[PDB]
Amino acid sequence: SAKNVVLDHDGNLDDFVAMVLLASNTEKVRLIGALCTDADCFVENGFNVTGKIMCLMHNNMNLPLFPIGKSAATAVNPFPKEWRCLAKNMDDMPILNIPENVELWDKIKAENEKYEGQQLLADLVMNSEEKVTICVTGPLSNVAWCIDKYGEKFTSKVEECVIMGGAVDVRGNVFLPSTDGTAEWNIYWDPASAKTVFGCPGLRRIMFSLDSTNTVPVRSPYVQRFGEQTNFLLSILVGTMWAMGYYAWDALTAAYVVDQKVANVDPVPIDVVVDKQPNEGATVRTDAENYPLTFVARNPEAEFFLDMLLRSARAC
Amino acid sequence: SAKNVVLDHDGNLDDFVAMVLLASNTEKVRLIGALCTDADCFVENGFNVTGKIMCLMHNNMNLPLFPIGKSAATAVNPFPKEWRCLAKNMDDMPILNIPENVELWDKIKAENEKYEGQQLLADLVMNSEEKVTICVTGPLSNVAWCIDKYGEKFTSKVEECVIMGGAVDVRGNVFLPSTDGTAEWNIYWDPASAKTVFGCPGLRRIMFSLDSTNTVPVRSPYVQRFGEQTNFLLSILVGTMWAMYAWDALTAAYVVDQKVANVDPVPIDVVVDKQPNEGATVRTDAENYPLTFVARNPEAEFFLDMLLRSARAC
Ligand SMILES: O=c1[nH]cnc2c([C@@H]3N[C@H](CO)[C@@H](O)[C@H]3O)c[nH]c12
Ligand SMILES: O=c1[nH]cnc2c([C@@H]3N[C@H](CO)[C@@H](O)[C@H]3O)c[nH]c12
Ligand SMILES: [Ca+2]
Ligand SMILES: [Ca+2]
Repeated sequence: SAKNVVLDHDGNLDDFVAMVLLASNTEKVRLIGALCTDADCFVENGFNVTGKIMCLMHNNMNLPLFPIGKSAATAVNPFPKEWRCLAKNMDDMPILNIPENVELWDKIKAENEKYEGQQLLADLVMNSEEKVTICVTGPLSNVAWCIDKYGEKFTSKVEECVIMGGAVDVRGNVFLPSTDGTAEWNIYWDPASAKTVFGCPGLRRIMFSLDSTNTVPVRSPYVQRFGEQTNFLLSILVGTMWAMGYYAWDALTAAYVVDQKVANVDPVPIDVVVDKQPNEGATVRTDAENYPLTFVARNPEAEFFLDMLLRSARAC
Repeated sequence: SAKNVVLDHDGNLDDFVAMVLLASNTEKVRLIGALCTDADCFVENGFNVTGKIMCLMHNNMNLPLFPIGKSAATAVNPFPKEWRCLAKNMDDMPILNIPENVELWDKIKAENEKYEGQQLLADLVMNSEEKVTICVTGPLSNVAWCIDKYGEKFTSKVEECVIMGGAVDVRGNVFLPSTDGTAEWNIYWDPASAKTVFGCPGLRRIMFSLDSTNTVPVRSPYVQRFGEQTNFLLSILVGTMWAMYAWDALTAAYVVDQKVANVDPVPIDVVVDKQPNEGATVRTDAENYPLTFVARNPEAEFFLDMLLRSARAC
């Protein structure tokens, strides 16, 4: 009884760990598509790594193929050049370049190159028989576009939108000379889109803000445990990615989609600062009457998540 | 018969690929030891990666263990912190943390933690029955130290010093506000030590300067070829390191097989003052100045195939 999930990511290392988490848990998740945004990555690399990962999994665990599209979304405020992916680095990793897998990817690559990521998101949600859960690990530009373009026809088909983004009762992570450090990168990348998303009535939202993700730092000892599973392709993959502060922001978010025990949620009316102020991009509690609620993750089960990841990485 | 070789490195990615090359070619190289310098890495991480690589190999093919020492050499001009952390990353790679191998490392770690890199180098060379080839892939502080402390007693025991460093007819790679870009990093890190080494009489030196290493850039299509060999631990290791020029690897390849390149005798001096061209390796006309055999036109394809083949040792 797996639910349909679409992954809307921006190709960084944790976006790919999130992908593995979602794809590996076939009992709970049926991954029907993914789109990559040119934010915290260079979209072509992110697109290719997504396909290489999908093909490796298809040939080793019977994971069904799914469409992958590149989003045309553009930044309001660009991610730092440095961080913009080791996705280029991941594209040359040996584990993602096994002939049988690379050959299959090259066979279906052309048709996926044809999709427009944003439309792909809209179509997968609207045309699916059952409702779709959207896992957003990059900026909210794509979900916002779908809301602006299809409205209720889109939102009514969304089971829930599980979002990695924001900072509610803690500091953010955007520290530039012109910012005060209260905003988080995914929101800051496109504040207006984030606002559209958080204020959309009739869209159920689960939000993994830094309040919860801060409890899961990526530490060496834990990362080295993937060394106990080198006979599993997914452990070489996940371990290598994490081997390269840093938190499992996107991974925690995806873990929740797999099993809601990862964390409890509490309703909070969320607005986003779009003006060019030092706190531009901040997700704040609004007093507006009848403002829609967003379910913010709290007290995530850290141990549970970490063990879930290590276990999922033994899928194949 | 294999020749005795000691790897004197500073823990960056190519340092480790060089180590794999030397270690995998048991027919040509008998790797009797290694030392790690806190230069292009943080020594502790460099130390641990060296050990993990050695134990990974020892547990999967015939390769005797050898002593690994931490050098106490300190920089004159440090590498940008950015590159130094790469050893930390490799230290957490899954292929280097397989339990049986880590346990082996944990088991022999005590014996190795007590060595002083510079002294271990002096000892391995001088106590060897045959002469020893030194493969230097980091700064020349350690060889200089041995020369400074033992002179002829040390050099007379060196078959040859194969060095990755300098730039002769091409531009360097040290681009900083205070420099003019004619210098190469390994030399720049410690110019004085380099001067002692390159001006040392009775020391045969083979030098892989940027002039030759520039002709072997690390390319994606080639790096992806390791994906054809995932059944080999060494291919997972090498491909992973190059995915995230082959300076040091070319230098070690030469040690395995000198067919990697022809060499030309050039009298090489080093600029030591704190000027913009500090650390540059410059040709000198001084009478009776010692010669250094500078590598030229390295066999690129031969080198790329040797590495691919070597990565299939296990
Ligand atoms: O230092 C960093 N390197 C790479 N990505 C991120 C991010 C990205 N932004 C989100 C967390 O702020 C999350 O989706 C992650 O992929 C924040 N900081 C870094
Ligand atoms: O951009 C870089 N990343 C990592 N290492 C180096 C080096 C180091 N210095 C030597 C080549 O200049 C070589 O031993 C290598 O380990 C130069 N540039 C870089
Ligand atoms: Ca992300
Ligand atoms: Ca080096």
